[PDB]
Amino acid sequence: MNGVLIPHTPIAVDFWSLRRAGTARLFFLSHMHSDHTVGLSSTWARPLYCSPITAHLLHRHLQVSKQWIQALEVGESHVLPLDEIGQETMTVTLLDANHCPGSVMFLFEGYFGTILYTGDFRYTPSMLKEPALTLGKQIHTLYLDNTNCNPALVLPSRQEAAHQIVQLIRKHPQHNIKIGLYSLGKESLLEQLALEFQTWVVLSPRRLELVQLLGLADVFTVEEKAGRIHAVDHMEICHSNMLRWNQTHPTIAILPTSRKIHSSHPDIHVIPYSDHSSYSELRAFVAALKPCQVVPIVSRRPCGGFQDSLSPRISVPLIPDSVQQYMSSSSRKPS
Amino acid sequence: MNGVLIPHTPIAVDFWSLRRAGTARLFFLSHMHSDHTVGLSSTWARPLYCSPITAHLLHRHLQVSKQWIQALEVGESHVLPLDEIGQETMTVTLLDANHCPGSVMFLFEGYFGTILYTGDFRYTPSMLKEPALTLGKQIHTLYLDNTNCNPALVLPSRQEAAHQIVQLIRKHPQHNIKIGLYSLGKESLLEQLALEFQTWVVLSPRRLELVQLLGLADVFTVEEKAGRIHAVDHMEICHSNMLRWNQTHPTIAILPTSRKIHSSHPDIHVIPYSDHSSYSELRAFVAALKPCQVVPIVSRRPCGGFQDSLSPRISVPLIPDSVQQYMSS
Ligand SMILES: Nc1ncnc2c1ncn2[C@H]1C[C@H](O)[C@@H](COP(=O)(O)O)O1
Ligand SMILES: Nc1ncnc2c1ncn2[C@H]1C[C@H](O)[C@@H](COP(=O)(O)O)O1
Ligand SMILES: Nc1ncnc2c1ncn2[C@H]1C[C@H](O)[C@@H](COP(=O)(O)O)O1
Ligand SMILES: Nc1ncnc2c1ncn2[C@H]1C[C@H](O)[C@@H](COP(=O)(O)O)O1
Ligand SMILES: [Fe+3]
Ligand SMILES: [Fe+3]
Ligand code: NI
Ligand code: NI
Repeated sequence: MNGVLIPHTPIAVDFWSLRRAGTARLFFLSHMHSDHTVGLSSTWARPLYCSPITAHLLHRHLQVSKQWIQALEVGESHVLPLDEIGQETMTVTLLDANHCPGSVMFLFEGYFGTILYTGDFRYTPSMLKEPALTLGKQIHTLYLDNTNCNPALVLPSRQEAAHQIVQLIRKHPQHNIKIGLYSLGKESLLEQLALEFQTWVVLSPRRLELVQLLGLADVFTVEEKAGRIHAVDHMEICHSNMLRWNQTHPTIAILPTSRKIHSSHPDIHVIPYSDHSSYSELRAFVAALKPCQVVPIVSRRPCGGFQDSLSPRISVPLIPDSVQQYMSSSSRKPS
Repeated sequence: MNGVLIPHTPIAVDFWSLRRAGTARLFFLSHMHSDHTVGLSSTWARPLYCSPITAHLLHRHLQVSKQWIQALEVGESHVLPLDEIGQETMTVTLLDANHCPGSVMFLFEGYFGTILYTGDFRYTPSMLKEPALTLGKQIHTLYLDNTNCNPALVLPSRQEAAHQIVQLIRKHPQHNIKIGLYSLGKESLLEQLALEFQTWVVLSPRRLELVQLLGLADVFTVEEKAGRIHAVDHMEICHSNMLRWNQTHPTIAILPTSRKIHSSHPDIHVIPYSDHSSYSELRAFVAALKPCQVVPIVSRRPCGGFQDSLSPRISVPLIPDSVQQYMSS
């Protein structure tokens, strides 16, 4: 459950348990992976803000009512009220997180200072050239995707990992290729492979719907056996299924992931393609931004190595009177 | 972030992100409020021009190296180079902006024409008696503080608003008076209040340091409880602190500001003392200056109502060749 209640503010990100969101009033959704939507369902009855692709997927697959889903266009600043009359406001800018379709970071600006919240993301130098991040503003808290914050874990770039996958498939001209994925993500990798090997990617109807939003080449189909590359759920890649698949057609299987996965069959390949920043990329990202502090988004994973990258700490800003009133609840008063 | 890159020139004002300032070479700081120093810290390593009081404050609180700070005396014309071959120059005159300690307007003159850049300012008729503005020169672009440029927002003069505050404090002789302020500014109001009520103003050590530069009466102290008027950060004025303060001493709180703030406690008062020209003041200012063009400095806020006061436009002046080489990236 990798979401956050931002302290001293009415802001929640990827956090949907109202029982525990005592003072939260403004709700944000970075992307549609299940660990960022725990407790989010058709019963949701509060305004939430997200990217247009996330807004489409959220209504489509979790049946949150459209009236509560406020799509904000990525890369445009938006003013949002922090009290009942918009006396106090903040600016939020969504920025591409380069993690999966719809994934964004949130730059929050208001009485509380400047907060960058990465959500899940994969850093690239182009990120630091975003206009919203090139104005010299000091970031006070950086909420960081620390999924791969392990100095022992080295990863190639996505481009290099994709190259390794191309090299491997070239050695298997007569093989079907199972690509084991999560429900959302890596569609751009599927497109690169379909173009390289002049073949169709076979997908489920749910993933074909999503691909329509992405502006990718016309290389995807639901038609069974229409091409050599088959997008499958990552859990389907196992020894037992290799033995079933091979009764119809020679098959190899690829798990593009940073996770450490023992290969149980000679034709199952684990290749460290990743949609999260590597440790070295996190170090570059934080050293460039020099925030006053770093707070991990992923509670169960390590976060460290940025002590010498921080700017001098700043005192906790006072909450404006009007926002205090907005965050209050009659349930926390007597009578 | 209310700074500007003046187009067709190497001039920047209150604009410090170098990566955006590829062709800017002359940097100016109108005053030390944080929305005018976004990106300016001890990493700054270019010449920087400002008023003497701004220079003292910039080094003290942002740790810009003295070697980069070029204080220019207010009200004096200064010739500044626009290249590195001793050819093209401009003249800059700093004029009192009447906004806060150290605040200035910049009159720029050169190949680009005559540009008046107000920064933040509060207009007064004395402003127009400035010798630099009484020579009949035609201002081509007036960069204007449009914070309060709303025909519906009517404001008293600072003197009238101060009088309202005096009237309020007279009703509570047994009370401490919290005055919620920004980090810089309104020290003259604190002085007037201490003299009116024959008491001391309790300040932070930082603000006491600044007061030493202003030539104000010996009415300020950092000694706790040493007087009835307490300068506090404006964010501290809130319902919760009224309940805390009154457990020690009866307390009134005053927010001197033009912002529309709802009072959450009977004894919190918002009084429209402002350090920004009102709309009616902006109109008299522009109407007296008749610039070719008015460009707002506060892009997040509305600006208009001046087309009746503009002079006929002029074509974009040519950049001299030597200055292009200076600006080259
Ligand atoms: N702690 C945990 N438990 C179970 N399933 C999880 C967990 N974290 C992520 N996931 C699943 C959910 C997503 O569909 C997929 C990609 O998550 P990503 O975070 O982008 O790598 O991984
Ligand atoms: N041992 C283990 N158990 C459960 N989840 C794990 C484990 N190791 C990594 N992960 C998760 C972490 C990320 O959510 C995903 C890798 O993201 P990717 O884009 O695939 O690199 O796999
Ligand atoms: N857009 C914005 N965001 C956050 N804080 C701001 C902003 N504008 C001004 N300020 C703060 C900064 C100054 O210290 C104070 C007086 O600004 P003055 O411009 O003289 O009225 O108000
Ligand atoms: N709605 C709103 N939100 C945030 N800031 C605002 C708003 N309205 C005005 N202001 C700011 C603008 C100036 O910085 C300050 C007034 O300057 P002073 O000298 O205090 O009159 O208050
Ligand atoms: Fe996640
Ligand atoms: Fe300002
Ligand atoms: Ni994710
Ligand atoms: Ni100001």
